[PDB]
Amino acid sequence: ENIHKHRILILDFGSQYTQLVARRVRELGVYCELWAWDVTEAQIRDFNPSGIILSGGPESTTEENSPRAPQYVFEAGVPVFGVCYGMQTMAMQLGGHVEASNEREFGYAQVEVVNDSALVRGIEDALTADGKPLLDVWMSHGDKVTAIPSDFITVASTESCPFAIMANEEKRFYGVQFHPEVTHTRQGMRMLERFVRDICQCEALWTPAKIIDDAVARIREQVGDDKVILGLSGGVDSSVTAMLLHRAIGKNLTCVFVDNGLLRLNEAEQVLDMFGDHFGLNIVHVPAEDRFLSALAGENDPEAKRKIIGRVFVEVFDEEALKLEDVKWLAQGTIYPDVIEMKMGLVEPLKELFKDEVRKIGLELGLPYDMLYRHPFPGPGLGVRVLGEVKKEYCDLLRRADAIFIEELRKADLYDKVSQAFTVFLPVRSVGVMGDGRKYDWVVSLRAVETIDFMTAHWAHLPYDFLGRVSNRIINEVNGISRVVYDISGKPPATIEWE
Amino acid sequence: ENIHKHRILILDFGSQYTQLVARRVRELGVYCELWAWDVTEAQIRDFNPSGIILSGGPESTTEENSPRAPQYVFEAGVPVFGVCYGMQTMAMQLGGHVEASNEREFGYAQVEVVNDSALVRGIEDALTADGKPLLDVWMSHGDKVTAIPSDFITVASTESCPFAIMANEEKRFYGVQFHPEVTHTRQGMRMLERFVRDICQCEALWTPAKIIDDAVARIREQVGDDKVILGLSGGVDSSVTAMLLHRAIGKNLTCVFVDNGLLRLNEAEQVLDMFGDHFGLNIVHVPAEDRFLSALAGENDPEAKRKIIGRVFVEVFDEEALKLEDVKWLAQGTIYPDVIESAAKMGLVEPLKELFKDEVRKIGLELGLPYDMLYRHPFPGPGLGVRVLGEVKKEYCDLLRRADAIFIEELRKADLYDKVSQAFTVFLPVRSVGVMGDGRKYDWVVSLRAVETIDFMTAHWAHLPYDFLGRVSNRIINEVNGISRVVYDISGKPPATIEWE
Amino acid sequence: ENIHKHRILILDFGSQYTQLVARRVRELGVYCELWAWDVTEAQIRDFNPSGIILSGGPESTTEENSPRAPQYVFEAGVPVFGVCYGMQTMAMQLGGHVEASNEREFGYAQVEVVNDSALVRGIEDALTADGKPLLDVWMSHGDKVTAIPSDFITVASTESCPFAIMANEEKRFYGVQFHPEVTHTRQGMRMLERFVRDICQCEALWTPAKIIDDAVARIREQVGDDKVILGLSGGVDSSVTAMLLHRAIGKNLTCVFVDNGLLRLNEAEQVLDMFGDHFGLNIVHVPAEDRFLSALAGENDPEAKRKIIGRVFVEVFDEEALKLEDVKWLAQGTIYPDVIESAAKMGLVEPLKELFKDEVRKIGLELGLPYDMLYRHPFPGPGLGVRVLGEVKKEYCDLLRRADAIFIEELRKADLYDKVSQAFTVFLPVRSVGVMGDGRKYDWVVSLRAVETIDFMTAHWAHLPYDFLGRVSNRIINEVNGISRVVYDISGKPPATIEWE
Amino acid sequence: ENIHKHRILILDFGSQYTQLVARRVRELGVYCELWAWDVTEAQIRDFNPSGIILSGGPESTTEENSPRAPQYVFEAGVPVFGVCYGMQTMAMQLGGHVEASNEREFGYAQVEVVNDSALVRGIEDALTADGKPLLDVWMSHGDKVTAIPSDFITVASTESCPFAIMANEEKRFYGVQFHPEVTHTRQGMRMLERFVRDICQCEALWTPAKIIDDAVARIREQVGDDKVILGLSGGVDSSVTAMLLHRAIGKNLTCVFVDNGLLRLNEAEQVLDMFGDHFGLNIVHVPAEDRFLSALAGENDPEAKRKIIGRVFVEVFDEEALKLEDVKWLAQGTIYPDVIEMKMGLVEPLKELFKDEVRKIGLELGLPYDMLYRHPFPGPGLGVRVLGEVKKEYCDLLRRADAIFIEELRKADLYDKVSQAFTVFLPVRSVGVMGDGRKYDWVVSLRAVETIDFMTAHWAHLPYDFLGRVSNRIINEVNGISRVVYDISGKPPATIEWE
Ligand SMILES: Nc1ncnc2c1ncn2[C@@H]1O[C@H](COP(=O)(O)O)[C@@H](O)[C@H]1O
Ligand SMILES: Nc1ncnc2c1ncn2[C@@H]1O[C@H](COP(=O)(O)O)[C@@H](O)[C@H]1O
Ligand SMILES: [Mg+2]
Ligand SMILES: [Mg+2]
Repeated sequence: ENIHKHRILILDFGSQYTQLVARRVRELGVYCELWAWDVTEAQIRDFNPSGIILSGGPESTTEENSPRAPQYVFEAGVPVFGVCYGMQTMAMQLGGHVEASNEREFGYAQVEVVNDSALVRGIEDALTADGKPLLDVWMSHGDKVTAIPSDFITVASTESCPFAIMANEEKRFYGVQFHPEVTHTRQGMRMLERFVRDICQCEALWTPAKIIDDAVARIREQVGDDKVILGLSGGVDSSVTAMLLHRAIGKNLTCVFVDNGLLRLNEAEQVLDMFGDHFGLNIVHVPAEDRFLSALAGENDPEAKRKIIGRVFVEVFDEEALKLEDVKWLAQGTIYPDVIEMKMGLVEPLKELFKDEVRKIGLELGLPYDMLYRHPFPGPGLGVRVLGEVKKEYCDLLRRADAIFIEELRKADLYDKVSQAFTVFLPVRSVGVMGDGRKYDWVVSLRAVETIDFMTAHWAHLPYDFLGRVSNRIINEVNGISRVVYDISGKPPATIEWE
Repeated sequence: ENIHKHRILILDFGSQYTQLVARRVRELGVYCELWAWDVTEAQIRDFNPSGIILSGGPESTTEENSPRAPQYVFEAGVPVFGVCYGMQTMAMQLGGHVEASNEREFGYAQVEVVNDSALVRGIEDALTADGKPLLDVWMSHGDKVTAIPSDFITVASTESCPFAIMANEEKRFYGVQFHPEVTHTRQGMRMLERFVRDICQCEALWTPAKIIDDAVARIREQVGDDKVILGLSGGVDSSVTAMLLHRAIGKNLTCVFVDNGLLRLNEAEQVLDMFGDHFGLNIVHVPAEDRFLSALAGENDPEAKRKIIGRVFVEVFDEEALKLEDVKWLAQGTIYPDVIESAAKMGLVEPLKELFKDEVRKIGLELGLPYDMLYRHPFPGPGLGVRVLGEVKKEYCDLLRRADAIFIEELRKADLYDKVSQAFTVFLPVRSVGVMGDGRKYDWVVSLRAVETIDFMTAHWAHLPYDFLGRVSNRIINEVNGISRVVYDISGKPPATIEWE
Repeated sequence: ENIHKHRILILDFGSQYTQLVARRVRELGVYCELWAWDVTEAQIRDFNPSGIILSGGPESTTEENSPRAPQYVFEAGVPVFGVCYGMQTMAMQLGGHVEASNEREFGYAQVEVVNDSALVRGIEDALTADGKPLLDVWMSHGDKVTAIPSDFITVASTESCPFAIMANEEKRFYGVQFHPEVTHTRQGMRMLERFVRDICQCEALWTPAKIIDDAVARIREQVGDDKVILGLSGGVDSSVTAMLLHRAIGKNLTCVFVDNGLLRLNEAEQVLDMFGDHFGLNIVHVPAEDRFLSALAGENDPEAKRKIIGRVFVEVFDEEALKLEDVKWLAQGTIYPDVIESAAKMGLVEPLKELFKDEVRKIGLELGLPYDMLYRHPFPGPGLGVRVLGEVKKEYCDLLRRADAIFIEELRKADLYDKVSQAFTVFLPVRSVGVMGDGRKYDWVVSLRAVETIDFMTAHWAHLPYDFLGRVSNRIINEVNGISRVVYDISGKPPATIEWE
Repeated sequence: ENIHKHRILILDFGSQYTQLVARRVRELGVYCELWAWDVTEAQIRDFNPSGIILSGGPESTTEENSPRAPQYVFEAGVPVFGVCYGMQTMAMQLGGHVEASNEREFGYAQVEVVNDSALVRGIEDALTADGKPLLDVWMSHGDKVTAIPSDFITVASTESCPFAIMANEEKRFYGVQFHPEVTHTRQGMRMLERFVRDICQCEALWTPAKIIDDAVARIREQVGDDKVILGLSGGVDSSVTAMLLHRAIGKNLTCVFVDNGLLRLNEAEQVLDMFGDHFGLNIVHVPAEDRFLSALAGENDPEAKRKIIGRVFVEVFDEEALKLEDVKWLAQGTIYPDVIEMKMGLVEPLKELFKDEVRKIGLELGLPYDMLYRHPFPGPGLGVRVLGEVKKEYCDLLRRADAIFIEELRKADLYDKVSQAFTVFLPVRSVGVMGDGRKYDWVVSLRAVETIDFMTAHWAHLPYDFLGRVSNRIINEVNGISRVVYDISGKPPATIEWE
């Protein structure tokens, strides 16, 4: 009945969708872990998985140096699901044949189900002209599975792929050549569920409410009646951590909030108000705007500024951490993605969770929706949003302008449309407004992206009229700003942030 | 395990969203019934609700004979949740005072939580300047509630609405002046869940899987070993009914499928093949195209065409029912909304009578049906009989099937199919200079029709992308021999109707 | 000054732009005529041109007995300007060479000027670092000119075309492989002007004002004091003819306006009131709606309908004519293109026989006619008779006549009228359901047709804005009792036509 | 022949359209001058106008000290034509009644001709249902004319404006409440032609060819055989001035071209090659890049930079003037709008001309179309386009980056779609090309506006496709640039240029 009882082991062969697969299983209410393919029978059997999923991977199975699944995987006695590369490698290691091809395929297709299988019985999206089941899927196949292991049957086929789905109903081995984890596969979720809950027989115990109970229980057994310290950044991870700890150990939790004077408009106030006033947490608020600024004085180098900011934060925190008596633990908002890729113990209650799961438990814990589902803010904050040397004047101008930008983005039902959106301050002067009495004022640049790939972002084609409303506002109401420009650079060639 | 044990009762005061409240509760996994507000205590006691919800309504509690909830509602000893008007009448009937108002608020607002309540505890959408809780809601208040009953407390307020949420935690009576059932209320579902699951303590047993098992058990007990007949139209309700009846009684089910020559391209083949060959259902196939067409020969009045098609259908179905022996029951795909509306030799088996259409589709999926068939835009009863203007002729019917097929194929490829409530083609018996190739001096015309239905009285013509429109237009004229021109319906509802006949 | 004195002769080799060449010369204020390439030295000598232009053409000089310019063209002693094929025939006839090739070219290019010429001197769109003038031109060449006559020089060149402009300055022979008559050649009008005004030494005497004075003179000379009759149709040619004659002979002119009941909203009265009340012309108004509709009753075929309307008009007009005494002349609004095309009891007066349509419009304005009437998109001769598909009934005419007025009013009200080539409404003889407020169920349908002409063979259905369309259909259905629905034609040309029938 | 014999006097009451009115009169082939309304009778008399036009103006005849046409205007014996406020003050001053209104009308309307007038006889755009004459006009109704002088007749009316056109055929006074100079008024031009040519009896002698002859004759009369010096900039006005002077005095003209180092890519070469070789002009080339940069070094204030550049140019030019023997005249390309807005005499051949007229005569004199119709280039060049300190290094990077921008615009057929288009150099750095490129390069901004009024310019909504294409070119091609941004600031609140 422990929520980790039934679990899925997912072996990563390098696909870009592997974390997506793991996240989907979590969404279905089943715990799972994601490991690299190069493991041992020892590890695997130590884990004791209810079922194993082999992901996709860019490499070719026809290669001599190409990755394979540990033979124990197929000997463990639990269902296995191969996705693309996982399906190819499954064929290889079991008797099938595969040969390479220069041109690869990746896109929507409709496959026809020609045989009954536990995995897809009753799951059909469309019908052929003669009433045969078709599944709309998101294909992905490089190598050519020319033959499958003798034990298997052909479950589904399509023009560009005769073995679109293969299965061994007795051994419970299934392989597909499309991605069920991508929404393009219309009934993909339903296929993953079929395997995880029906075939592997896992109950849906991994739900936000149960995750919270388990976390609280664990924090209690680890920390007992000891005191814990935690740095509150105002961000998502540390905020949810603060709530979990507050729930588990109450008055033994002390939080430290360092105000470096590099945060957004009203950010410091809202953080202390919500946490200290509304929730009643004990917060040590350090007003260090001066300490950070004086340490940044005359520094134009971005590498340098970041280092300075990071160093001074540790000095301030360590100082405070030393003023507290009987503190035996440091709490941290570490999340699973981080794990995947004085002398105080370390408490990390979010360690097994994906960002999306953290938002869900955050809500259940009573945190505001808007704070949890907002765009990320860098660690150095406005320290890198201000090009060159950082002065208070600039930061004050910047947060006012960025506030207006964000206000209008949410108001224009556009905030959820962009992956990230910020304002950069340009240390240059141009002809200004007739009210400020300033001939020349400072300049700012808006930056909205659409991170298509983890390494490839697109510059947001924000509506012209929208941009014009924004531009007018920032120049009119934010005294000290003459004009506004918009970043029309993608990644590549440019980077998302300027520094 | 009785999936109907925990149940919610929803009294309708006339709100446009009442059925929507009922569907959210079914989505949450709890059985519920929707009734008119004018009921008796005896009826409520019979139902024995685990909780009660008083919907919104266009009326005013200040009016002399305005609707009111039966008083037993507040004496049943179960939780009560009043939405908008249901909140206003709860105030009035328990000691509060409402004030009449002509100007009414209906739109997005942020209310500030100022007191604790089991209803909204832990639910926050944003923060005020001092970090106090805010909820993003879809407000709706006509008259001005000026005083809540003495035993209640203000849970949340707003500028124009002093008492946005009121509660009597001891009695478990809550009233909100906004609609949690609409998506504009960011955490509305969570609030409905708080009420149905936590406060009313209802288990969530009303799921697609258990609903099927329940339906089957009921079918087996009511029909036993009798033979049952069903008219298979290929539509959603009859298709799901067929699958449920099949699972329950197997071989004792006989489906009668009548091909009236007014269905779409390959529709009759797909139905016959999927049902008979794929699923193994016992189907009596009646090829009746000629019989329907002859009957429609020379009829121009659409009012008459409708009457004819319906008339010939009953004849045919009856003729077939008479050829079968020992058939004691007639199965029908009647759904809950048909019953609610009707509330406003052979016995009858109605397996879907308690379900809303979205639930029917969910169970259809579980039963193995194709997604595209279940989520297909509605198709009129007399089919293409009302899609072909005036006299229906086989020639016109086959041309229309061809053009319609292209129009739908393209909509799907373009990810536009689900962007419209309905989309079809109408055949116009008018001449347009023929296409060089077809060899005719003149060919026919078809009109594309696509709308976004706002409500059952308002629908807007879809602003489909010009390139898409030119692509379809081109394909139809070039591919369907016999059609030389394509037009697009730019008439909305009102003043025009969705269908042309 | 005789405005016909200095004139240009244009030989037509079959280009779609030949009339455009002629129109541009007219715009430069010089009289010109367009003849077939197959003429004699004798005919050319009688005309005595100050210059000669050889137009483009789809044929090939390499083919046996292909078109050639009369050799007198190159011996006349006047400048000659050959355009595309005309330049190729120039090269072939004077000692150059052309290689056949089916790989044609029709598009934008920049030619580089490598030598001085009276034709391009001081005319350039840009310069090259090299120091050479550049001309942005609309190229067009199929066959490949491999050699120019030994006495010619290469004036300009481009990658794909080494001899883009050739010339013999002494003889004043010039040839280009681009069309300067199309606006795509930025400096084209400028080149044509250098040739016409500077090289051929032709002063600009052919202007609207002077054309009017010349026409009036010629009319008074021909008709003298006789009486003239003219049928007023409401169109451009007869209207300008009317005003011209009114100015020439005043009271001696009698106009006959036959009211066939097939005109637009308020048209017949505007004609009568403007020409009668405002300009004071003698107008015999002949009511003939009933005569036309009776003769149109039961007629469905478009070709038949066209024949009927034309027949009845001749009948009505001739009857009214015999009723008149002393009339010895019938005035007609024949324009130059009618004559050009034709090239393949009482006298006839035709004051517009030398003018192109755009010249007729310019003189109309000078004569005081309304701009909108003159620059109006084309209206068919049989009018509504063909816009009302099927049998022409008065009820239908009056319905179309109203729906169209609104469509047009809205186009103009939205400054969209000038953005389309043609725009009109078609009456569909099919009914539709819907009019809620009226309580009326089945009414007629109309189709809106708006296109953008790209070429004589190709036209695009206009991408008119959605809200403009919604506005129009809304007004139409609501303001025209009898119309329940409005559709919009989304058929391009090809595969479809502009007019329906 | 005297092409100045017949001329129209135009009195400006402050409308943005007044200059457009003068231009229309020149287009019709008649000479005219634009003056401010506040002149005396002696001045008007000295001008001896053939006709007088009274323009619009934002004011209202109702305010006490409101602009009034000088009384003589109505007593000169020549026709008078009032437009909008010009009509209003005409009504007022001659006896009609007008009355203030808070709101003002500006849009399309149709006015019905109710009476015959020399101004509108034979001019009609549409017909009423009764076949009565209508004119489609661009209505601009400010105050309300509630009455007209006793000797005037209503010529046209509209519901919302009873006195759309008023006339006194006897005295030849006409007033309209719409703008004939705008194309929205269908036959507006024919109305102006009717006034200027028929009613005023003015011949159309003000033509490009006749103006050229008149100019050459005046230059010769003013200069004789004296030598003339002219600064050749490569811009439209100096180029047309040089060609005029070349035609008038040949070899006696020496053009001095100063390369200040703040010019565009290959501009210097282009000017010399074109005017020197192609047109055969005597050019004195002055390479002064180092003299300008040294004087610009260190300086960062734009007001200071423009001043330095102007100073050093006079220094360089004067030095050369002194080196030349027998130079008695300095020729300048001053044009009419400028006027409306060892020592030697001035020769200003283009002083009476508007910019569009200068262009038509330029084409006549053989200059290329694209150079005559190119967007304006600031006298300070890249000096005010390289923000802050100007370094050759920055100007060099900018030319390449701007060359690509204009190259792309011309191709996409967008160049003639905007009034101005340039690139600005921002002295701020950003992260550069990944892997093999530079880590920290500079940033540049694109700027493209569509001028709506002299003090009003909208930022061009350039296509997203185009903007992306350009950003890419500049970044990867221009070595030293890493980010391209687009100025989204209209005017107001911002200016067109940055310095
Ligand atoms: N302003 C701050 N005050 C206190 N702790 C902070 C602050 N900023 C960052 N931290 C801590 O640094 C951790 C990492 O932040 P991030 O850089 O967003 O991953 C947060 O989870 C906090 O525990
Ligand atoms: N309704 C009519 N009444 C009088 N004359 C007409 C009428 N329709 C056509 N005509 C005459 O026939 C000529 C042919 O014009 P259309 O057929 O419109 O090109 C017109 O210019 C008139 O001279
Ligand atoms: Mg005609
Ligand atoms: Mg200048």
